Amino acid sequence: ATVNQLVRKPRARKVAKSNVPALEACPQKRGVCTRVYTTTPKKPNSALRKVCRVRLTNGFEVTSYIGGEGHNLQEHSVILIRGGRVKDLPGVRYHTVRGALDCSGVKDRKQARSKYGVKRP
Amino acid sequence: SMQDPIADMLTRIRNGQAANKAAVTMPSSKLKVAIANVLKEEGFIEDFKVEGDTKPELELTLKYFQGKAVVESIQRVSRPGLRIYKRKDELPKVMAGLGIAVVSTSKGVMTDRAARQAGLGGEIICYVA
Amino acid sequence: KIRTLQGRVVSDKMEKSIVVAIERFVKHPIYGKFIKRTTKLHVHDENNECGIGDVVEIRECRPLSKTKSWTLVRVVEKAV
RNA sequence: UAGCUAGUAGGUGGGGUAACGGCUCACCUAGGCGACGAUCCCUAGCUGGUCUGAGAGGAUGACCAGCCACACUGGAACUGAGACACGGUCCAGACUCCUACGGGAGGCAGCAGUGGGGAAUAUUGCACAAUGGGCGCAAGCCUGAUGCAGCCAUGCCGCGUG
RNA sequence: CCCGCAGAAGAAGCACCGGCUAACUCCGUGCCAGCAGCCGCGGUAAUACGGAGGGUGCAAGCGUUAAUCGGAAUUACUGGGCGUAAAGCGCACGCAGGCGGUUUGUUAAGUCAGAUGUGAAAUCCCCGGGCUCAACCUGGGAACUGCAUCUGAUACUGGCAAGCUUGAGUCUCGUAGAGGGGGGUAGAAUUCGAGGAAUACCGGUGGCGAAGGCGGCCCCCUGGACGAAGACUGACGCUCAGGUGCGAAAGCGUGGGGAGCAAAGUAGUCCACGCCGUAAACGAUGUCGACUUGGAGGUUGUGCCCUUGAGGCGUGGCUUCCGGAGCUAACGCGUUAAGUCGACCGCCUGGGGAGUAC
RNA sequence: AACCGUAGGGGAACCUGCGGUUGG
Repeated sequence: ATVNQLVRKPRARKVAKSNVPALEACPQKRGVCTRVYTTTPKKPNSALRKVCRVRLTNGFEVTSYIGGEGHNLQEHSVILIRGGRVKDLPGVRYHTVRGALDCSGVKDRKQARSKYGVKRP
Repeated sequence: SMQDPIADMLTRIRNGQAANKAAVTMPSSKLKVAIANVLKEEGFIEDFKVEGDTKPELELTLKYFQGKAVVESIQRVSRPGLRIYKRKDELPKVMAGLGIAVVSTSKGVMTDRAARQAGLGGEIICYVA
Repeated sequence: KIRTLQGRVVSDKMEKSIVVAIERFVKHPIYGKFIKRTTKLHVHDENNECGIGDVVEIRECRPLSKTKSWTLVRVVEKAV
C-alpha cells in the first residue's frame, strides 16, 4: 500500500487463538470426572473411544481423552488434564496424564514407559 | 513527467535501452544536465548534447558494447513522497561497488565514491548498475 | 537569548493571551516519511500587539497561569 | 465511544505556599480542548534491560539498578529540615481477641512460619567476623539490611561411572 | 587446598525407529484392543498397535504439555498483491490532507560535516587478568543507533518576491451526434368513433453521455466533445478520507390514467411530485501524466492531390480484430496494456458459521 | 438456461412478474 495509507492506518497484527482455551496458560489442571463416555468417532476408525468429562477448578468443563490400555476412572475421581488435542473425534482437545492424582499407569508397559505411570520393573 | 521529471528521464533511458534506440530526447533542466554529466563520467553513456534557447531538449546517445545493452538496471531511490537522506557512513554500495549511486551533496551532484572520499553524504537520487 | 521557537498566531480571543502553533518536520519512526506536525502553545502578551494570522517569536519564562508558560518578545510579520 | 468542560480558559484585586501558579475567594470578559483522535470503556506500574531475529522488527519487565504508588478500606491533620508517614496519633465501617458486659488492644505487601487457593516455589537456622547504616568525643550497643549455612537436578558449567 | 592406606571397590537412564528425521526383522491381535505433531496404519505374512532382539540421539538427565519469537515474504518500511484464485467504491464535483514543469537572487527551517554537553553503573561486543579449567568475577575500550546549543557548507526539498511558456484555462470559426428538459404533432398496430402505450424500415461490429442509460419529424432553452490557424493569464495543476449531487428494475405515499402485457385477470408497467435508492450497476480492469517495433479494418475533423473519380496522400479525435519485445501460473494483455516508471484514494489476509446477531 | 436486485406466492427445495449479465 501507499506510504500515506500506512501512516494513517498502520499494519494491524494477526491475533492468535489458543488451541486449549481452558488451561489459560497452565500445562496442568485438576478435574473431577463428572462422567465417563465411550462415544463413536467421526472419521473412519477402528474403535469407539475412551474419553471422560471433568470440571476444571476454574469453572470450565471440557472433555478429555484417556490414553493407555485400560483405565480405572470413576465418577468422583480427580484427574490432571494436560493438552494435546485428539484429531479423530471432534470436541476432545485434551488428554489425561496417568499416575498423578488418582489415575494409574496402564500395566505390562515396557516401551514408552515414562509417558504412563508405570515404574521400572 | 508532471510530478517527477527525474523518473521520466530514467524511464526514457531504460525504454531506449530496451527498444535498441540510439538517441532519446526530453525537456532539459540543470539537475538533468548534472545527472547526465555524472552518467557520462562513469561511462554509462557515450556523450550528451543540449540544444534550444527557451525550451531546451536534452538528447543523449545510448551506447551498447555487444548485443546486450550496457545499462542493465536503473531505478529511482528517493521518489517524491519517500525522500531519502543518508549520512556519510551509510552511503550504499550497489552491486558490491561495481555500479554507481548518484547522490546529491552540498558540493554538487556526484557519485557515491567521490562523496565517500570527500567525507560527506546527501540525498540519493538513483541507483545505476 | 533562548530557543525562541517561531510560530503562527492561530487565535487571539482571550484577554492578554494568544494561541500560537509551532511547526515541526519529523520522520515517521518506522516508515521514514517526513510528516508535518504542529504543537499549540498559550502565549502571554500584555500589549495585545499581534493579530490573528501573524508570525511571532516566543520564548520560555516562568509559569504565569494554568497551561500558559510562554511570553511574546517580537512580532516578525503582519496579517496581510 | 464524536462531541467535552462553567473554578472550566483569561484578566485585574485580595488570601495562601519555602516557591511560580485558579490551589482558593468576590467581580468582569466568554472562552479553552477536539479528526495531528478531545471525552468515555477495557487492560496495564515505567526505564536501563531479557528472549528471539542476518537485520528491520516482535513478545514480555523473572533476578540486579533508577523512578513512581500503597501500607486492613476511605478522609483529614500535628510534630519535623524532610511524612498527609509500613512496625506514629485522631475520626467513620467490616473483621480477630480480652472482658467483671461498662469498655478496650491489634494490622507479616518486614525475615522464618501457619490456614486457604493452586499444577508449583524453601528453615519458626548462625553471626555482627567483613561491607553499610543509627546513636555516641571513644570503647560500645542495636541492625531478619548484610555475610554464610539448611531444602529442591529449577537453570549454566566441569568431573566421574575404569 | 595438600598428603597417606585397603580395594575397580559404590555410581546410567530416557525417548524414537513408514515419510518429514538419524536409525529393522520376527512374534500376539485382525478396521477389535490401540497409536498419532501432519500425511495417516489393521477386516489374518502390521518395518506405524503390544512384546522380544537390534542399531540410532542425548546423557545425570531424558521425554510430554503450557508461553514468546523464528521458519511465516502468513500485515511485506527493508519485503507482497487486486481481469479470471480475497481484493478497483455505481459514477461525477469537491473541502481538509498527499504531491509540484522551468531560470535567477535571498533566507538556512529539512538535509550534510566537525566540535562542545549529556546519553547513571552492571548487561551486550573487543583486547587482557584470576579462581587446578569452564560457568562466574573483574581492568581498559568500543557502543549506547538518541536529544539540545554553537560554528559552517547550498545541490536537492521547504518559506518570501520578481520572472518564462511546454502544464493548465479563455475568445473567434465551423463539424457530427437517440446528450438533457419543455410542449406540440404524424403513421402503423392492439383493444373497446373513443382511449392508452411504444415509435416497424433507417439500424450498424453505429453514435452521445461521468455512470444508470438514451430511438418518428419539427420548435424552443441548454450541456459536452473535436479540428485548424492567434492572442491573452502565467503554475492558476493531479488525486481525494469525511461531504454534496446524480443514479436499471422492483417497491412505498398522494392525485390521475389504464390499450396491450402481466406478480397475486388485480397491483404494477404510464404521468406530476415525494421516498427508497440497491444489482452479474461488468471491460469482474479507479483517476492523471511520460516512454517503448508493426499489419488489417469503421467513423469523423482538417490540410493537400490534372480536387477531373466512386476517389489518393497524410495528420489529428473516438472506436473493432490478429500478433512482436515485455508481463503472467496459465488463459491471455499487447501504443485504447494486464509493458517500463511517477503522484493520490478504497479494498484484500484459509473455507463455512455470515454480509448473520448485537 | 443459469445468476443478481426487487416484489408477490407456496410443505420444502422453490414458482411467477419486472430490469440487467455470459459466469448459456
